[PDB]
Amino acid sequence: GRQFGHLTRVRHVITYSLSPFEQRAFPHYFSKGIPNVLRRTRACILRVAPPFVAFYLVYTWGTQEFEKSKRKNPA
Amino acid sequence: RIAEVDARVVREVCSKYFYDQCPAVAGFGPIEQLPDYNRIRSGMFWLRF
Ligand SMILES: CCCCCC(=O)OC[C@H](COP(=O)([O-])OCCN)OC(=O)CCCCC
Repeated sequence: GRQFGHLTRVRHVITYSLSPFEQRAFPHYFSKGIPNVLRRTRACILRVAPPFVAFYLVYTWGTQEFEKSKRKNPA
Repeated sequence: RIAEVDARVVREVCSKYFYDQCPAVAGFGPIEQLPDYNRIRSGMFWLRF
């Protein structure tokens, strides 16, 4: 297990932090959050969606075909 | 003013300015082990008290 003070080397980097009792826990939750969700959805929709759309079409066709095959045809 | 001070005065005066107050922290140098601000802030009270 590693420990702080032995992780890596860093130089010339300043970090400004504010106390949690000094700031909001939900700053602009909807006024800023909803735009960010839409940005992230657009960036990944084309990678995630087409596979499951392909599943949905194969699912419905296979179920429709299985239903029709079980119904008899006139001789 | 100094003679007025006894142990009670120090406990009351210090709690007024230290206990459960938000500190200001300034760090410079090899400060990777400097505790996180939340951990510092949690150091300003005692769960036992
Ligand atoms: C029966 C309860 C025994 C006490 C356990 C407890 O509360 O843990 C301490 C921390 C909060 O104290 P702190 O981290 O501010 O340090 C304060 C030190 N001055 O609480 C947490 O968030 C840890 C999560 C524990 C959940 C099991």
